[PDB]
Formats: sequence, C-alpha cells, structure tokens
Amino acid sequence: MDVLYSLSKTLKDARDKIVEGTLYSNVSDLIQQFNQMIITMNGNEFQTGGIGNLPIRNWNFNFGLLGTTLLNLDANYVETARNTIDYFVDFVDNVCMDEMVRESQRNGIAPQSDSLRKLSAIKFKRINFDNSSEYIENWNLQNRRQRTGFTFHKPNIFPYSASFTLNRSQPAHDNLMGTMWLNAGSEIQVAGFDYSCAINAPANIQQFEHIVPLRRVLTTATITLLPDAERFSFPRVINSADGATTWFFNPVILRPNNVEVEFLLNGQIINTYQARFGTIVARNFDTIRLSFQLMRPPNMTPAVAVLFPNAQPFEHHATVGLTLRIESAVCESVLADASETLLANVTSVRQEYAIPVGPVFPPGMNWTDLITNYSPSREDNLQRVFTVASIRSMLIK
Amino acid sequence: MDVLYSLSKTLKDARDKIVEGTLYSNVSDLIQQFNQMIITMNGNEFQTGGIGNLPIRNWNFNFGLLGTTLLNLDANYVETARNTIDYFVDFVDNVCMDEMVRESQRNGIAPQSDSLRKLSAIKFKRINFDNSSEYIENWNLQNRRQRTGFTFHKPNIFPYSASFTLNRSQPAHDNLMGTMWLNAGSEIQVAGFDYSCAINAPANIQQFEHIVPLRRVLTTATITLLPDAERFSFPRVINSADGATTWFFNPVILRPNNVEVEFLLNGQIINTYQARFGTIVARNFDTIRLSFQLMRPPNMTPAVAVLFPNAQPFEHHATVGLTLRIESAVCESVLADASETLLANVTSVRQEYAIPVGPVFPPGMNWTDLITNYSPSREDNLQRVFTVASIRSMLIK
Amino acid sequence: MDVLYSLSKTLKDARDKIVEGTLYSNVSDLIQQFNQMIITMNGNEFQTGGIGNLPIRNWNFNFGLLGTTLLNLDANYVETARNTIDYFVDFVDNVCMDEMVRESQRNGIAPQSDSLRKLSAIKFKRINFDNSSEYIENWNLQNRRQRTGFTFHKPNIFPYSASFTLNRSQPAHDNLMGTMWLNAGSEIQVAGFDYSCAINAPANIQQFEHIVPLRRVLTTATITLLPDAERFSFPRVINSADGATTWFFNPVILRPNNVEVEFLLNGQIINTYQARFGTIVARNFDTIRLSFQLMRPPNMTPAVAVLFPNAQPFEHHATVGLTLRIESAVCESVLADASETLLANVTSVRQEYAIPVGPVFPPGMNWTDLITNYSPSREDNLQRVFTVASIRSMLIK
Amino acid sequence: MDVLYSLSKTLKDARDKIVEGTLYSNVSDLIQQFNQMIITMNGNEFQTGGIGNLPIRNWNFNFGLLGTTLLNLDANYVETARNTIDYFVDFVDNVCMDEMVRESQRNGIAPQSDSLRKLSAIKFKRINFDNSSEYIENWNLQNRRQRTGFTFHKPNIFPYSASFTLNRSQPAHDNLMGTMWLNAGSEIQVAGFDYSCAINAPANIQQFEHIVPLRRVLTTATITLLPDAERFSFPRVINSADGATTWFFNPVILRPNNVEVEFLLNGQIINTYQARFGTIVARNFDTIRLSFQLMRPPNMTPAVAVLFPNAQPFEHHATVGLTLRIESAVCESVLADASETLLANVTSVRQEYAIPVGPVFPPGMNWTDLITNYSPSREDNLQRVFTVASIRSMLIK
Amino acid sequence: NLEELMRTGSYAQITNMLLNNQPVALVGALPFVTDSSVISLIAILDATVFAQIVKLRKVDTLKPILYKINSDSNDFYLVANYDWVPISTTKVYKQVPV
Amino acid sequence: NLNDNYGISRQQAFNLLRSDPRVLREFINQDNPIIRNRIEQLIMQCRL
Ligand SMILES: [Zn+2]
Ligand SMILES: [Zn+2]
Repeated sequence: MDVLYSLSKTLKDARDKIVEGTLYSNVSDLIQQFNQMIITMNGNEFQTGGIGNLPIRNWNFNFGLLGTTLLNLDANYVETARNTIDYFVDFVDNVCMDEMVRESQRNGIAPQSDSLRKLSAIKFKRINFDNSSEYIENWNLQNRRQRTGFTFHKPNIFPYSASFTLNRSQPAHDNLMGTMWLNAGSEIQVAGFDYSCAINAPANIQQFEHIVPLRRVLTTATITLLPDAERFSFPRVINSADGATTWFFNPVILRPNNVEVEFLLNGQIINTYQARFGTIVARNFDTIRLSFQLMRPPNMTPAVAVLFPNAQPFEHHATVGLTLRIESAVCESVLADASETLLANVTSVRQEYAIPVGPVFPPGMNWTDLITNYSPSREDNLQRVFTVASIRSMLIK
Repeated sequence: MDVLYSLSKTLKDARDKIVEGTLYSNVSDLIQQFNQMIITMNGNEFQTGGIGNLPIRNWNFNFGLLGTTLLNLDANYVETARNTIDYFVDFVDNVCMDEMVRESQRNGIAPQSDSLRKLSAIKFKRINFDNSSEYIENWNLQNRRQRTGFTFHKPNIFPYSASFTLNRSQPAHDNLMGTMWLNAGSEIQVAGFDYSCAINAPANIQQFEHIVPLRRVLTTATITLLPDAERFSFPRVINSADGATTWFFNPVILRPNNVEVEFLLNGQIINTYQARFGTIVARNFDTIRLSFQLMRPPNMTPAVAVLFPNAQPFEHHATVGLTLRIESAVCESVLADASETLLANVTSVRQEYAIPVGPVFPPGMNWTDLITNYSPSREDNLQRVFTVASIRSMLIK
Repeated sequence: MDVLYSLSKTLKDARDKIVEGTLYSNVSDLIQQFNQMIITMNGNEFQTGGIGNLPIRNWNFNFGLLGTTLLNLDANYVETARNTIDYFVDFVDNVCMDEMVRESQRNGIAPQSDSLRKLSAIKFKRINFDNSSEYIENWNLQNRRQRTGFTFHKPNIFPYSASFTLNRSQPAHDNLMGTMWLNAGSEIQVAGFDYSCAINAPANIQQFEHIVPLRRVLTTATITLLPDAERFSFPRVINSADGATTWFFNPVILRPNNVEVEFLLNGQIINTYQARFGTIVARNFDTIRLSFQLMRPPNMTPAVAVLFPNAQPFEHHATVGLTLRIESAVCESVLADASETLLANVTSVRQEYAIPVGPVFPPGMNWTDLITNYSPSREDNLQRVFTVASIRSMLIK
Repeated sequence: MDVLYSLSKTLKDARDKIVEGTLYSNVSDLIQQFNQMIITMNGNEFQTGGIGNLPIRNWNFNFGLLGTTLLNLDANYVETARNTIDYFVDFVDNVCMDEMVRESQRNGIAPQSDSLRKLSAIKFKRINFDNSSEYIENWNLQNRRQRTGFTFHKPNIFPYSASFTLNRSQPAHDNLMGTMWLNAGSEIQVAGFDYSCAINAPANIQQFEHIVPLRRVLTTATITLLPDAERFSFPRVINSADGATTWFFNPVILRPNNVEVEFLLNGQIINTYQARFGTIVARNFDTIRLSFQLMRPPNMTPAVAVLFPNAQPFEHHATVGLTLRIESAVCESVLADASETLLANVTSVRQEYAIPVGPVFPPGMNWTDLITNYSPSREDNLQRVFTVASIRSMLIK
Repeated sequence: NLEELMRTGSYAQITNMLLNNQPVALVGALPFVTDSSVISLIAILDATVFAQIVKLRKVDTLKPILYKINSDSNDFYLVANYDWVPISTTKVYKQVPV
Repeated sequence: NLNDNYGISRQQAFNLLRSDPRVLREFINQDNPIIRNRIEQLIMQCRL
C-alpha cells in the first residue's frame, strides 16, 4: 500500500512539476525519484482485473530513464516524460480498481489483489518517497500502532432511522404520549409529544428521553443544538406500529423544558449541557442522551387555553423537540462524511464494473447497513478501500 | 516494555543460573548479558512513584561487572551477584508498579511512567535478550500488528448478569412463561419456565431462546453443555420486573427437547449442535444462541397428571434448563481468567497504594464494568498493565 | 515428527530471541541451528494440502544464511531474518494442518502427509534440536516403548452418560427404589433414592452401588468427594425406561450412610476410603465403585415423621447422593482435559476445512464417542494429531 | 536439595537435547555439565530405601565421560549416553522416594534420607546447574530467607467443614433460625434460614454472619461471589446437634440483601465489598467474614403471601445464600491445589510402599487434617516432600 | 552474491550446493573465457570451473566459460552436419551491446 | 472500601472522617455507589 501510494504520488508530482520552461533545480529530486521508480519497476510483470466486468490486463515495464542535464526543461523533455507517465498512471489506476473491488472476511487490512501483493515485496520498498496525505499517514500510524484520526465534516455516524415510540397508546390513537425521531447522517431530530399536554401528569411535566449510541467513538466534535424539531412540527398521518391502521398527529410546538444533553463514553458522562443551545463541544463520547420535558404552561391566555382541554377531545397535541447536528468530529475509524468522495469512488467503481456481492460489504455498499453493522472486518476492509480510493483520486479526475 | 521485560528476564536467569559450584560454561552467556545490562544502566538516574500513596523513589546505577575469570562459581561470586541483583530487582518492581498504576485515554499502549519512558530510549535497546513469555510475545506481535492469542482456562468473558424475561404474565404472577438466566465468568445457566406446561400451546411445545453476545471473539473453545440448570430448580420468591411486588416460582424439571446451541460470528452460524451434551468445540464465534423447548409429556402416570392440570391453578411450574461452561478458549484480546493472577495483581497494587480513579478503567478495576464496556482504549491500557504485571510476577513472589 | 517439532522450536526461538539490540552471544547457537536448517531444507520441494477445502500449496526453500554482527544485532538483521522466519512458519503451519486433517486405520502413529513423510527421511535428521515439550517428550518415549505420562486438569475421561436404574418399580411409578447418575467429563454425580425410605428393609437400610469404569488407567489422581448430588435433589418429571410414560421424582435429601469409595485396578481394590469427604488421592485405578446407603432415621421429629408414613402414599422420596470430581490426574494415554486446547485445535482445523469423515475418528471429533470407543488405533491417531497440534500451537495463536 | 534438583535437571536435559542428529553446538555446554556430574559422582556409593516396603538398594558410580568430538550426534552416541542416563535416573528416582517417605518433627526442612544427607556435602556442589523450576526457586528463596511465593488455581485452603448453627431452636425443630455451611477445598457455600421469614424479627430483617479463617495468608486472590447457595436450596432431613432426632428443612430462596464480604489479615479489615458480585479481588487476607440479611418482602402476590403466614405452622422456610469460590491465589506456603499433583505423588508413594504413619503427617496424608492443623513443622516437612516430588516428576512420568 | 561471500569468508552454503548439485546463480563482476569449440562444448567443459571455489575458499579465481559457436569456429561442421541441439548446463549473465 | 476503590484525596478523607456534609453530598451527586449504598442503608434503618 505504501508502494502504491508512492507510485501515485510520484506520478502526480511528475504531472504537476515537469512542465515546459521550469528550472531543473525545481524537479531534480522528483526526477531522481522517478528514475528510481522506473529502475525498480523495470523487468517486472503484473496482472490486474478478472473480477466482474473489469478486464484482465497485463503490464510490463521496459522504460528508459529521464534526462537530468538540462538547465530548463523543454517541450521534448515534457513529452518524453508524459509518454511514460501515461502508462504508469494507467497501471496505478487499474491496480487501485482491482484492490477496491475486492474484499476478504479474514485479514481485510492486507492487500487482496495480486498486483498489490507483488508490490508488498521487499524489492519494491525502494519506492516510498513521501507519505503525507491524511489516509496514508493514518495507515502508517496504525501500522506503527499509534493513535490515528480522521477529521470529518458532517460524518455519517448515525444509521438512517425514522421511527416513533408510544408510551401511552390506545387502538383509536386519540390520546397518545411518546416520541418520534429521525437519526440520519450527522443529525438527530427528536420530538416528544403528549396529546393531553400533561393535564394529568405529576406536576404537569412529561419527561422524554432519546438515546443514540454510535458505532465508533467521536472526539473533539463541534455540535449545534437547537430547541425545535422542525421535521415533526406539521400535521401528519402515520401508520400504526404493526401497520394495521393510521393515526393523526396535529402538533402544536411548545418550548422544551429542562433540556439536558449528555455525551457519554463507556457509560459515563463526559460532557453535559443544561438549557444551552447553539455551538457545543463534545470531547470524547460514544453515546448521546437527550432528555427534555413538556411542561404545561401554568398561565395561558384564552387562545392558548382553548387548545388544551381537560377532556379526551384533543385536536392539538403538545410537542417539544430538539435538533442536534454534528458539524465536525474526529474518529479513529473511517466514516463517510459530506466533504470526501471516497465512498462515492468505491461505490462507483463497484457499480460500473458490476462486482458480485462479496462476503463482507452489504449490497451496493449501502452505507446505512454498513454503519448499522460496523464490524471489525468491515472496518478493516472499508479503511483499505478508502485508502486505495484516495490513492487513485490523486491521479484520476 | 521489551527493555523492562529483558531486565526482568536477565535478573530471573541470574537468580536461578548463578549458583555456587556451577560451571562457568553454564553461565558465560548469561554473564555477558548481565554485564551489558550493567554497562547500559550505569550512570542513569531514574525516579518512580509519586502517584497515590506510592512513594517517590530514586535509583542510581554505578555497579561493577561480574567477573569472568572463574571456571566455577564460588560463594563470593554468588554473593556479589546477589547484591547487585537485589537492587536491580527492587528497581524493576518499582518501575512495574509505577507503570501499572497509570492510564491514558490516548495511546494506552505507550509507556506512562517516567521510568518506562526513559527506558524506551534507544540507548537501552542494547539490553533486549529473548522475549519468550506468552505476554511479551503477544506484545511484540500486536506491536507489529500480527495475530495475537491468549489461552484462557475458563475465560471471564461474560459480565455478571442474573435476570429474567417474562413473555406471559399477569398482575398476580400466578401463570407465567419466560426465561431466567445467570451469566457469570465462563458459565451460562438458562432455564425456561412455563406454569401451564404447554397445555394450551400449539403442539404442546413452548419455545425458549437465549442470546449471549460476547464482547470479544473467542476461538477454539472447549465447551461443556449439560441439559439442566441446577441454579433455577428450587422454589424462589422473586421481585417483579418493576419491583412493586414479589412472585412465587415452584419449578419442576423436565428434560429440554430440541436443544440447539449455535455459535455465531458476525451473525453467521459458525457452529451448531443439536441434542448434543458433554464436550463440544466452538472454533470461532462471538455470539451464543441457545434454543430449547418444553414439551408437555404425551403420557403421564397419575403422579404427573396430578402435577399438570388443565385448569388455571398451577402449583408446580414446568422448567427446562441448560448449563454451558467455557472450559478453555483462545482470544486475541486480554481477559481475566481463573488461572492467571494478572488482574488480581493490578487491582492489588491499585488498592494497596490508593490510586485515584483514572479516566480509563472503572473504579477498583471492576471486571464486570471492564468487560461490559471493553472499549479499544480500555483494551490497550489493560494489555499494557497485564504485560507489566506479568513482568513483575517474573521476579516478585 | 521430531524434525517438524525441531523446525517449530527453532522458528519459535528465532522469533523470541532474534530481536533488535540483543547481543550476538545470546543467539550464536540459535543462528548456527537456523543456518543448518536452511542448508538442509534448501533445494527441497514440498506439497501440502489437497484434502477437503485445504488448498494445495507448493513450498520451495531458496534462502541465504543468517549473517553475523560484532556485538549487537540491529533492525536490518531482524527484518532480514523475519522474512525467512515468516516463510518457514507458514510452511510448518501448513504441514501441521495437513497432518491433523488425516488419519489411518493401520499404522496410525506413522506420518500421513507427504510433507511429513519426506521430513521423516534421513537427510533431515540433522534438524533435530532439543525435544523439550511435554508432548514431544512423550512421543519419543512412546516410540521407545517406555512409560509415558500426560498431566490433565479435570481430565475428560468419563463419556457423557445421564441415566437411571430402577431396582424396584411398578407401572404407576409410585414406589420406586433405584439410582440416577450423571457421568460427564471429570465428574460423577450419583443419587440413590427410595420412595419408602427403607421402611420395610432389613435394619431399615437400603443399599446403593454405582460402578463407573474408565477406558484408560489413571495414576496419582486428586479427587474431591462430597456427600450430596445437587443435580438430583429437585423435583423432576422423568421419561420411563421404555419411553412410554413419565414418572414424578420429589426428593428429600438425607445424609448418605456408610459411604465407601473404592478405586480398583484390574479388579483389585487399590484404594478404599470409608466415609471420608474432601480431597482424596487415588494412586492407580481403572474403576470407581461408590457404595452408599439410605438409613431410615431411627428418631424423627413430628415434621420429619409426617414425611415418611408406614402405608403406601409417598409424597416425599428419600434421596442420598454422592458427587466426585477428578481435579487432576496422570494418564499414559491422551485425553481432552479442561485446560488444554489440542482437541479444540484439531476439531477447529477439521471443521474449518470441511474435512470429510474418515475411517478412524467419529464424525466431528465427537469426544463422547471417541472416549466411549477409545480403540488402540484411535489412541495412536489421537496422539499423533495432538502432538502435531501442539507443534503448530508453538508458532500459531 | 539443590544438588538433587541439579541431577534431575541435567538428566532431563540429557534426555531432551542429546538426540540423534543434532548439532554438537546445541549440546556442548550440556555435555560439559553432564561430564562434570559424572566426575563429581564417580567413586561414590549411596544407599536408599529401608523404610516400609521401599526396597533397600545400593548405588555405586563408575562411569566414563561422554565424547566431545562429534560434529553431529549419531546413534552410537545416543545409546552410550542413554546407558548412563538410565542408571542416573533410577538413582535420582529412588533418592526422591526415600526422601518423600520420611519425616522429622524438628528440623524437617533439612534432608532426612542418608542419600540426600550425603549429597548435601560441599564436594557435590559442583553439580548445581540452574534452579529454574518454581518449587526449587521457592526452596532457594526459603534457604536465603527471602520472600517465597506459590501460585495456586483453586487452592485447597478451607479445612473441610459441613455444619449448621441454630441460633433459635426448640425440641420440635419447627421454628428455626440459623445458618448452614459447607467450606470445602476452595468453595464456601453458606445459607441463612428463618422459618418465620422474619415475621417478628426487628425491622422485618434477620441478620446472618459466617466467618471462615485460614491457616495461611493468601495474597492477590481472585474470587467469585454469587448470590445463592445451591447446596442448601432443596428439602433436607438433617440430624440434630446431639444426634437424638432429625429435623426437616424445606427452603424457599429469597435474594440476600445487604451482602457484605470482608477479607481480614490478622483480624484487621483489608478488603470490604458491599453488595458486589461476580469477580472480586482480595489482595491480602487470612479470614473471610460474610454478612447477609433476609428481608421479609413488604409486598407479596397471593401466591407469595400464602407461603409466609403470621402463625407457627411454617411449611416453607425462607433462606438466603452465598457462594464464594477462590479461583486463584498466591501463598507463601505450599498448598494442595487443583492443578498440581505433588500431594497426589507423595500420598501415592507412601501408600504404595506402605510407609508407617510418622510423627508429623496424619495417617494417609489426609489433607483435611493436614490443613486443619497446618503446624509449622508440618509446613516444613510438606515443603520438603513437595519439592522432592516435583524433582522426581521432572524425570519419572 | 560473490562479493558478500568473499567478504564473510564462510563457504558452507556454496560448498553444500556445489557438492549436492543444486541450481544457483553466482552474481558478481567475473571475467570469462570465450571458447569457440564445439568439441569443448560437447566435453561439458563449462561445468568444470567451480570446484576451485570449494578447494580454495576463494572466488576471485572463478572464470566462467562463455561458448561462442559460429561459422568461424573450426568445429561448426559438428553443429551443421548432425541432428542435435547444442546445450550447456551453465549460462553467463551478460548484456548484448547497444 | 471508598479509599481502596477510588483513592480519595487527603482533603476528601479529612472531610469524610469529620463527616462533612459538603463532601458527603458531593459524593452522592457524583454517584459513588459505596457512599450511596451507605446512605441508603441509614435511610432504610430509619424505619420507626
Ligand atoms: Zn457543509
Ligand atoms: Zn479449573
């Protein structure tokens, strides 16, 4: 993997730096690296593809070195370099695709394609150059057995869920108390509703809880907490828990009372925020617990009081909600966020070449299933394929 | 860690090999190792302790090399060697305790004590000797990111949990169906009980299931499976689920039929045993699923017909049980077990020196809490402290 | 076999001794042995696998000798040695698996794989090293036809057997005298019951006898004998011997009387313990005879007298039980104890590679059947496979 | 003792390392040690036996040295070495048996047999080698008056005691309060029973205590604490304290509340756990005090309320239990345990050769009596015989 | 590597391989003897140049044999007039000129 | 038990020995099982 990254990095640097008119002092080191790569790759034979519709390709390297004696590069030098660069880039592209399209239930972190297995050999260690990208450096740190971290903007850490729980319920669904929620991507919207507006509750306060556990620990997370669940603030016709019938939800929104948001690690409160909305920081957590109360307004103007009678007919249902968005975070394990395109690259390659479903990943690289059942083998394979995707994206666009 | 282990191993081999009268050909290599240890440690100052009640101690090494001109060791040689070895062993003991009493959320495996940080420098690599013991071997393997394995006799893999789940009940708790279980250490005892003895059940068969997910993947485990849970076969008075009242349990044991024990890995059935008792083998699993049925006896003698009526009053409650013990297993992670004293040593040191509760481990090294939330940071810290505890146990009796 | 063990031993020593910084004097002998192994193996081709799902692999040895360093070997030396060590370890792993998955009805001691047959040639005998492991020691002793010994913790010597015998019985199963037992693994648990409480027996004493034979003689065994059988001390509904109906067993436990435990060897009484409980020692035996009695209490308080009437209706059945557990033992044959992983390893390899059932072992390496019919050929095969399994476990976790 | 262990160790190393085909560089030092042993033992004559049926045997040593010129050991070298090794191993075995079959009220640590007395002379010190075994290491530490340590799995530390105490009693034995207990091996099962279910007890609570002392101090002990005593949860008919009559015990089990377990050393509290079950650690203790309460439930369903009336005719008797098992521990004194076989070896030798009961150990090496009265002279003799038994087991299978 | 062999001075491996006839490639800047002799090829004269390594524990006198059979060879009639495939056990690692 | 399993500070131990309400309530709110169990024991022993 380090050799493959070095190949892609060398080719990208050759594309960027070997340009007409540039001083050779600008690319002396790069050309030494390029010649070393050519020497090491010469005389070796590689095969790629053969899975799905990915064609079987054979690669042979018999290239000549690059000049090192001009003062300023000219057009001839640029074309001579580009001819070799095209072939090397194609080889790297196909090796990366072959590695992406594959998976293994045991030792998913190790190379899976025969080309990458060959590059794992000691003879190719002369191609290492630089390891400065985020994914390659995290790879090297993990191998060295040190702390790793990927920084995500809107990490898709919540498996897609949209559901409700009814604590009080009847067949007619005329008088309900409970909660509804959507956990999607990097956002949690929760809304506790009570049809009676806590008329008969002790102290006219109804308590609501919502616990969202994560599949991986998030560190140094910036979060936005806002006091209304805009998704659960309009009339709705939902289908019963067992699907038999449908019930009505005509919410009227009240302020959430006694809002507590706790970020827990190993079941212990690491961070806790009370009645505080806006930007908050969770330093280290794997569970989010949101507690909030519907408190019946002790004082009501007539227009308000008419909404909440003390008898069964309830046309307006008192709802109080919270919205929590993870803007940024750091995680030890790879995830899918809104800024990176690695998941898109892997899924696109697999779909384009019609890879049969393997023994590890879910069909279509479904991120919801993957993050729902994020297992050790899945994490290893996902990190491997994402690292290869970053290596490939260095060259292909 | 490797240097600390090497110091301990050199000192142990000195205390056992360097004995009066022994040929110098028996200890020539060991004495070379000992002299290099002395040379490398000479002129270095170390400080240990300073946390809790662990005293701050200072260590200075200025020692002479053991002689090499003798063909046989005599009393004086052993005396001088013992005089040096005592001080070295005291230093090793204090370093090990200082390392064991410390934790870190980030980089749990990295050295935490000042002495071990100093030993991690490159000048001390000269004293490395042979890493033969199980724990140092696994330490090096995980440092290189290989497959580790610890062999446990009765691994302490299940957190303590004694509970019951009711599938049929009433306010009077006089006609109940459900399961009761104790998971403890390496033993699962589960008993399904039905008060009606499947008089009205379809086919007179009541199904019971019990799913025990392990926090780590065990491999090549020998398991004893016996057809009765002795723990749930006597009369009991049990708190109700909410705790408001208490209910009566008056078991009468029948044989469990259609016993199916399935060992699963990532939701995939790896091993399955039907109506099989005694020694069975689970090669690789992280979940245990026990299925067993209570079947109403088709033919009853009068003393059994009296027991099992069709009217409501159910004096005797049919019960079918299973016991499942993990005699031995292999795990890639580190666990407390019945044969090793590493957890006991770590807990003893912490309790003896009143180490303040840290950010990683639960108070008092509570194994229930550790295993219940066995996060990767906890695993790293636990492996480090167990390795240090084994190193200490090499010397301290 | 000795050559395979020597390869494993030298590879384990190389892994555990050739570490950065160690003196060269610490590993001179090891390096000489390693280079001898390389010289002897070089130029030889081996083929492994080909049974079930075990892949066919071809092994060629073309390696240079390990070098020398003046004082302390360094990182380069360790990496260069590690490459060869990894290849050799893989080879030994595969040879051991191919040996484990094979068996022979005739000449079960003899090697069964082509790799091990080749290694048994005279050219490889120069790779012998030290045969220190317990299993290789006993292998050599058995080859020489000397007395062997394996020390087992909770030896699994009793084939699983839960049963009952009724010396007195009627169709109504209302007045039964007999004995119910469970012999499992290392435990005997036998309860003799009389429904009449010996009302009409000579001297008001009912005699019970339980004779458990063992397939293999055990020597110097520590045994725990306790005066009750918790497994047969709660109400039961038990199927009849014919399976036609079921009978009710409602025990009241009395102390066993005149408990005599006899350990017999070849029909001669070797050890006799009279009404002694706790830790006893059986020096040599192949049969256990537990003789106990139910003595009707001569004086009973009113609550007791209510339990045992003169006439027929017997609601409470007098029960007297014994429990016996073999904590440790020594056997000249091979067994599956509760602390070792050899049976688990062999079964795991067979299950993982879907080896078809052979002509020697029962399906799935079922220990109950294997120990019930522990033929001499089966013992030969089991010793062979367990020895190779221990050799493999030297190198593989 | 050190000389005897050295003889056994060098003979074992000759058995293992001196094998056909091995490089002489792997046995050079061992052969030098073997020749030193031969030189030291040559010209000497010993006598063993003469106690019980242990036959009197005479040994005279006149052996030639082993060659040192081979490049690789061949068959002739191994046969020649084996001829000497057979006689030496026979001599060591007989010396060990002769030592194990003897006692001394005063100075029992010192050698007892004439052969070991002779070996204790200085001229034999040249046969020393390396004392690496656990028992010889502890022997050397004992001689040097340092701190000893033995690690035991399931230490046999509790002197057998199955008994009951009746705090409230009547001749009719119909309204009893008290405790029953079994302390055996490493397990304490203790139940507290009240026939009135604390109907009249103050606070509707009945307190129970159970104190178990130990004859030796255990260190860094892992313990399992479970909230019920299975052994005392079924109907029983127990003899009275005087044996005049029998009383009936029909228990119904309630959870023990306010469970406290204290581990004390020299009567001072070292560890205390309140209402904590599962795995616990006692760092250093000599007495266990278990305290637990039977609380009459305040709320009861009709089935529960029928059981515990207000008046005398108590049919079901409330009981609360605890089970405390010492999984592992460390002791400065030798103990019988589940994993080791030294007690079995000593007892077996004495039984086989019909050694008359001596002045130190009880008849038949009864471990119950030995650990009930573990006097210091008994400890000295027991450590001596255990060390000799381990030395013997090094060689004899 | 002939250089490393010469520096270390231990010829155990090369001696064992040359005694037991195990294929091997000696790598290093060596001088060769050019031989245009078909009868010398038939005589298997290229395989008789390695024994001196075992005899002397040195590799500076190793001088492989490179056969060069052409029309200007004085024995090429043997190649031309008979039905045989010229063959040699040893090969010389050399590069054709640019 | 508290000192062994939590290693309380010198000031906290001083205050607990003196029976300081501040430290007692601090532990109760911190959810120390040992202190909470002792206090619950006292409250339940306040039967009547
Ligand atoms: Zn954005
Ligand atoms: Zn055990």
